[PDB]
Amino acid sequence: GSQSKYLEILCVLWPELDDPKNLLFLRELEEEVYHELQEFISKKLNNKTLENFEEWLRERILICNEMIPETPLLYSVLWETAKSKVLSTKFIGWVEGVLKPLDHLNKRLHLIFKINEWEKMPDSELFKIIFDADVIEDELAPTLSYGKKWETFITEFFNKQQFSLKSDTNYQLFIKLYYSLEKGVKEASRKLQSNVVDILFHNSENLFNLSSLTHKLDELWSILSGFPDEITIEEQKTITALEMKQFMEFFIKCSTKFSFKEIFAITQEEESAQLAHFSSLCHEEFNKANEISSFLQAMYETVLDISKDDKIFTRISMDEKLYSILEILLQMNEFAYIEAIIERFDYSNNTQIYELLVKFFWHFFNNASNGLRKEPEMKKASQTLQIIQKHMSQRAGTNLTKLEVLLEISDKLSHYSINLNAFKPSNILEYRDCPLDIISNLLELNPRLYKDLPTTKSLLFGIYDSLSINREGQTGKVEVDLMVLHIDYALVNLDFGTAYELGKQVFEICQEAGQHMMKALGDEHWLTFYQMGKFVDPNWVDNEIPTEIIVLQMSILGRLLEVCPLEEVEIVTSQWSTLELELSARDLVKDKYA
Amino acid sequence: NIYTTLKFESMMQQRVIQIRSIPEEEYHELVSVQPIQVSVFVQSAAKVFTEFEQGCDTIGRSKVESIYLYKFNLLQTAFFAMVSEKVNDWTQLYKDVRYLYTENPKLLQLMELNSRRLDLNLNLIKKTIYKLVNDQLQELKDNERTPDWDITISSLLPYLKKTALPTLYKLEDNTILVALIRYIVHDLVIDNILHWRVISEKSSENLSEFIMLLLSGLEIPRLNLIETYRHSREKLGILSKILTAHLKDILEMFYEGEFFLFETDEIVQWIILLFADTPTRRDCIDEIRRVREEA
Repeated sequence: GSQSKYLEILCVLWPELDDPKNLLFLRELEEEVYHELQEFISKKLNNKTLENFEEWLRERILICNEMIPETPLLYSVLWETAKSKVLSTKFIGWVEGVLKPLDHLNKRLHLIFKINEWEKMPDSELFKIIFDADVIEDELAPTLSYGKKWETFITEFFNKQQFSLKSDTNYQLFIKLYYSLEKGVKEASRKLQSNVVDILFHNSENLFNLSSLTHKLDELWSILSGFPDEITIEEQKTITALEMKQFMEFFIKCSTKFSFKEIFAITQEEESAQLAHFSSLCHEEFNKANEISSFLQAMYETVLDISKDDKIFTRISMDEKLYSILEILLQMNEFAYIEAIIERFDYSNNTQIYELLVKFFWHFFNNASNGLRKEPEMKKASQTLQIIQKHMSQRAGTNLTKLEVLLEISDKLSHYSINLNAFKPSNILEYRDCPLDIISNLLELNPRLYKDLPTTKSLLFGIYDSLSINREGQTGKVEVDLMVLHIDYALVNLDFGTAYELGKQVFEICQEAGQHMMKALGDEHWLTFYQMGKFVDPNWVDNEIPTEIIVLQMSILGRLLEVCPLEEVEIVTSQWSTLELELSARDLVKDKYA
Repeated sequence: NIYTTLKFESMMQQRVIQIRSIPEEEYHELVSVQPIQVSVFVQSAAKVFTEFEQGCDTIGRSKVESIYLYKFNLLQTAFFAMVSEKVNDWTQLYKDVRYLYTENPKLLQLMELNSRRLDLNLNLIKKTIYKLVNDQLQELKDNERTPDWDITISSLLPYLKKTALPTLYKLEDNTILVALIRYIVHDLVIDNILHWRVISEKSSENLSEFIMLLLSGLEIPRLNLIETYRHSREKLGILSKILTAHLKDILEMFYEGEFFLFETDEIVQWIILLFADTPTRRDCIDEIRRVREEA
């Protein structure tokens, strides 16, 4: 030779089954000072020229692997005690990168893969049989590292198909593999991170069903928190660090109602959809909370935080959110919380809140089935005004007075029998053009009310004021119409005494009010006074008019002759005359009557 | 026939309007008219009833005859009923309405009404006095020894002096005053006392003291010439002597004519009430019936 030619023959021809130490002479010889049979050696070496010990040793390992597949480490003696640099790091790397993982796989799975087939194996099926911590430490990493196959493995194995996160154990493997891929990567890094974000993005729902969620979310935030400013996955979905922080903060502090995927979709929905999703979240959570305050406080940390903008509900203002919430709390009859919220975000005298409160006052009002202070709907109507009172005086102006008053007469009215059909407070509004019709019904059904002008009178004027019914000095007239009704029902109840006092007081009010009122009293009301003058008590002893009553009746009729329609002067006079004659026929001195 | 009816109703209305048209300050001011003083509304009112005939003329009579009287009476009645509520002093009104039918004696309804109204107020005055007097007398009957004079001294007498009599003076009709005094003395006091079951010595003295206070309150000197007024007080005064006299003085009084004003039955009744039966009461009673008999 050529030493090439000396080594080549020694590589093929020396019996594959000899102990490797019998070849140690070949290395030391490096560490310091039929002729067509060559066709066969190069047949075996495949025309490979065999230039030095290291070249020799890969070739000899392979040629003996042929016959002793069960022992890939056969030639470990020859490379272990090698003196300075007779073997390049290339050789040792192969040992660490191929032979050792190969052996370990073989001797784990009771297999005997040959080094050559092991190397030429599609990496896809290579990883695939690696998968059915020791395994990752001294099979997977050494392999990935040697072939520089990190990005490859990550892409084909570290993805959403392999990591459904449906099971605790899968999750736990997701984290193990993450950690050691992270370790062995320092541009395949962005693929690892892109895939962590991809895995979480599609399988958050499976993850949220796992155990120790809260702990798992912390574990994940541990990792995520190190990722770059921006990450891209899948379609062309891009998430920033600030978004990821708030998303995760949302899941950890506030709610797992929405998956990661759903959260992202809310990010890109229209204002309208977002608001809807927002109130849904509030209503659902308010209804699960031990205490609404705990969920409010969590929202103050995240999605209702005035200190920073919301990267989840991106298209709706603090105001719209708070409004939505007040509407939810009103329907929930959570008046205390409504107050707290109004105070916190300083909504005092806010027009929009005013109108919401008022709208709900009427809702409760119209829903009430009676006016008593205890009726649940009246209670809520009341609680709604106390809020208007505490936090909306300015904007309410005179309107609070009215509403407070309308509630009051509602309570009073429900203490009496009404049969205008029970009687809903909402029916009161229906009588706005005929308030007296309500008073008439009361006087009829409540047989002692005619004696209580003071209260029937505050009802009537309460109804005028509460419903903002006009009273153009027509309140003199109104009082009168009210009083004639009382006379009507006093007679109905056989109480001439009360009838007469009222009748006398009415004539006076009208005398002062002047001639206008006196004609009106007459043209409208003469029949009441005629009837009083004609009144007969069935219970009268002997069916005889008591003398004192005769006299009173005569006087009412005579007062009536001043103001009654001229058509009625005959019959009024006739009665007067009838009473005068009976009177002239009694012994006033020893009077069997009065 | 139904045309006439419509016109009569329309002028009937014109009259009621005319009454309503009388200014309010006419029922309160007084004018002198011949001297009597009437309320000012009186002259306006008079026109209403004249104008009523005037309005009858505008369809005559004959066309009005069948209803004339009713509608006339009705209008007087309406007027009376109305003005009754307008005139404060029941006594001015009596004079006011009296002036009306003196000037126009066609208003028969008005005089019937006015006088029946007069009777009512007299009866009210009588009723007040009847009760006071019956009360005082009951008080006396039941508390001989130490009777309470309060009814008479604080209620009856002041009532008469300060209320009833000055009220009745206003009517300018001394006949009415005389009727009241006659009623009080005979139908009230004397009749009441005559019906006691018996009249004790102490009660007789009490009753006499009562009569003297009573006379004090029935003194209306202006009536001193009227015979029924003078005789009413005389009988009371003589009853006062009888009530406190011994049997002998009663016979002497009889003899001197002092019981001129007493029917014989009434004299015997007083004696039976005031004295226990004895030979003396008998002879005295039989003597009085006898001398009166011979007369």
